[PDB]
Parts: sequence; C-alpha cells; structure tokens
Amino acid sequence: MRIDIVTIFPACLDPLRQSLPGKAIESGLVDLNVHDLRRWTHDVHHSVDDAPYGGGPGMVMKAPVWGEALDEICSSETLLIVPTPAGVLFTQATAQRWTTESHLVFACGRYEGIDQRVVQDAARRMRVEEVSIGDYVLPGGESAAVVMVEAVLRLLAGLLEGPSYTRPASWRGLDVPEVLLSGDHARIAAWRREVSLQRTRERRPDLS
Amino acid sequence: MRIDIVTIFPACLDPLRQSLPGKAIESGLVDLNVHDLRRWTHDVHHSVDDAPYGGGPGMVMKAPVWGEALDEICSSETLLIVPTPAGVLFTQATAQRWTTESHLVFACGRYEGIDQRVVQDAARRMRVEEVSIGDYVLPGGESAAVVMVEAVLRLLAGLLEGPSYTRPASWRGLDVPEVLLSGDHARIAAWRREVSLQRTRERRPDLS
Ligand SMILES: CCCCCCCCNCc1ccc(CNC(=O)c2csc3nc[nH]c(=O)c23)cc1
Ligand SMILES: CCCCCCCCNCc1ccc(CNC(=O)c2csc3nc[nH]c(=O)c23)cc1
Repeated sequence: MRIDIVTIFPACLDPLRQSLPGKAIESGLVDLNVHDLRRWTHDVHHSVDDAPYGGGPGMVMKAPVWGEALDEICSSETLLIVPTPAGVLFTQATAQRWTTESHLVFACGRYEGIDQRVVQDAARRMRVEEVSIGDYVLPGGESAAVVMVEAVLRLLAGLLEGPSYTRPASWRGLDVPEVLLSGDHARIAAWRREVSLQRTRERRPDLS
Repeated sequence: MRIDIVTIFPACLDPLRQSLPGKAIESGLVDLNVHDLRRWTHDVHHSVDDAPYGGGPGMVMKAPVWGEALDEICSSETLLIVPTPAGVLFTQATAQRWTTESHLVFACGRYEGIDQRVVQDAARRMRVEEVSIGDYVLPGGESAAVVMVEAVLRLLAGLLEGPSYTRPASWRGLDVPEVLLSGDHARIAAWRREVSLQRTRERRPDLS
C-alpha cells in the first residue's frame, strides 16, 4: 500500500513512524510519504489560504495549490480521502475496506477547510471520500489522518469490549472476578459476553 | 490548565507541541507533561504487561504500575480520563465541559488495555471518565488523547458545515455559487443554511 499525506504541518504525522505504523512501513508493506503543501505554491509568501466568498470567519484553502499537488500525486486508481467535520463518520468497516486500496491520499485541511471545487474537480478522475472521525471540532485534519492511518495499518499488520484483569488476584482490596480463576472455558466466555452486553446497554445502547 | 499524559510511547504526543496546542502551552495557559509509564516500574525488564486471567488474546497492563503512577500524579481535584474502545463517545459537549477542569490526566493504554481495577481504585478518590473517540479500533490510546487534547486546547485559545469557496471565481470550469458574489448578507445566510441542511440529511441524517 502507498499512502500520501499532504499538509501544511508535516511534523504532525511523526507518530506514524513509531510503534505499530512504523513496523508496517519499515517492513515494506506500506510506502508512507508526507508532503508539505507549500512545495506546490509559486508566490513569494507561499500562501495556501484566502478570504471566503460570501464573508465569514477565518480563511479557506485555495483550490489552485491543492489542484497542483493532487495533479502530481494522484492517479485514476487513487482513493482521495478528505478529512472534514462535514464528512461521513469513519467506522471499523471503512478501515477494513481501505486495506483493499493500492493508493490512499489524505488531503489535510487547516483554517476553515479546503475550497469545495478541489473535491469536485478530483471526483472527475478519481474516487473521493469526505470523512469525519467524530462529533467534535479539531483545529485541522492531521490528527484525524493519524487516527485513520493507525486503524488501517493495524489491520494490514495482522458489542463493547468487557473488562480485563491480570496478576495480582487481589490488589488494594479489589479481587479479580472468581469466574476468571475457574479454569472453565465455557462459563468464562458466558460471563465475558454477559458483562459485555451490560456495558453496551449502559454506555452505548445504540449498539444493543 | 495542567494536563498529564502517561504512556509507554511518549514520542506519540509530540504533535501537541506544534501548531494550535503548542501556542496555548507556550503562552502559560496550559501546563503539559508527558510521562513514560516505565518510570514507575521496579523490575529489571521494566514490564508493564502481563497475561490475562481467564485466557484470551494478547496482554493486559498491570494494575500496580498504573497504581503507582496515578498515586503520584493525581489529586482529589483531578479528572482521570481513560481512552478506551469500551468508553462513552467523546463529543463537542465533553470537550467544552473539560475546559472547566483544573487538572486532566490521560492514562493511555496499549496491548489489550489496562487492568479494570485501576479505574475502580481511582474512582474511590477522583472523578474518572472512560472515553472512546469513535466506532473504530486503534492500536493504543495516544492518538485518541492527541485528538481529545486538540479539541479542548482550541476552545481555550479562543448541522454539518456547508461548502466553502475562495478566489478564483472560475477554476477548471467550476464556478463559485452566484449567491456568494451577491453582496446580499441575508440570501447568503439563507443559502448556507439550506446547503448545510441538505448535506446533513445526506451524510448524517441522525442530526436532522
Ligand atoms: C475565530 C476563528 C474562526 C473560527 C470559526 C470556526 C467555525 C467552524 N469551522 C468549521 C471547521 C471546523 C474544523 C475544521 C477542521 N477539522 C478537520 O479538519 C477535521 C478533519 S476530520 C474531522 N473530524 C471531526 N472533526 C474535525 O474537526 C475534523 C474545519 C472547518
Ligand atoms: C493478535 C493480537 C490480539 C488482537 C486482539 C484485538 C481484540 C480487540 N481488543 C480490544 C482492544 C482494542 C483496542 C485497544 C486500544 N484502543 C484504545 O486505546 C482506544 C482508546 S480511545 C479509542 N477510541 C476508539 N477506538 C480505540 O481503539 C480507542 C484496546 C483494546
């Protein structure tokens, strides 16, 4: 898998060179490239942002600079991912589906986002996905791209989860559930499913 | 605000020293400390993980090492945050509420998570929150803590969003909507609300 990430903050993708992602990249499974969006600008001040049409707060990322960067990095086979608070929610099924892709391109935005015509122009030649990592507001899309790449890379390398325990059996007056010390595989699996259904009902009832 | 993050991978929190978070930290608003969990171990091999009771895949983070680290860093006023796939979903309202906290402690887990008795023992003296950033699986909680800190720090420093546009008015045969060039504040706001309702219905109908 070839992964390209375009951003005004390349240093923010540095966690992808460590731990699980780092291993996958070093072992030739993944070819990861981080690019500074300013390398495609032609002006003296390397500007990437301009004032929005119709007024509004902040700045908007210019379509011609994104258009040059994507023209160079993308092909007809590329899946262009645009992290955005207005996208569809990223899920485990999306992470699983993206392991089947040959080339993923993450266009990380800052300011108030990227001019909408970049994605419309990209959609004429390649598949585009506008994706949110959740119902909260981030300063940019770099940390969302890290999250998305980590979910995809761990699937390449290889109800809510219930509680887990390890030694000691008693710690600060707190005992490991007696069932986990039974040796009985069947009642262990039954208890884990039971506490997993219970935690799901309390914390995420939408999942049952 | 004082923020402490405990992890076996301190380098994975390096994006918090750049951009928006970096500014907030440097300007004395936020006091950020990253700690290596191995600094509280006493064994020769600095082990943080052990085999799970009741069998299962992988390893579980030991309660005594987490117990020592939290005993030193936390007080009765501390809000202990445990990033976990089994937690409640992180939202904008949570990010807003956490700006009111004096001391936030993020206990980042690796392997299959942290022994459950750590949070039960912590809940005897401090407020604890078990939080997920979304319905996808990550290799650990460092990138989820980055996401959570970035959402909180941007609120300190200061329906789905509709499309945005900037110069030029025509780019690759794609024109900026005529309404955004009208000068008419009222029909601009009406059009933006309209395209925002439309995008919400298509991509996130659960929000209306
Ligand atoms: C005083 C300055 C003006 C501030 C006005 C802020 C109003 C909100 N503008 C919308 C906006 C918010 C955040 C972003 C950056 N977010 C991401 O790139 C992002 C990418 S994926 C994602 N997932 C969840 N939430 C997210 O914010 C994101 C882009 C546009
Ligand atoms: C062959 C090795 C065995 C693999 C078995 C994996 C089965 C799943 N175990 C549960 C588990 C998954 C991920 C984690 C690490 N995740 C986070 O720390 C995390 C912290 S916040 C969060 N939000 C969404 N998703 C997340 O995964 C997280 C911890 C326990």
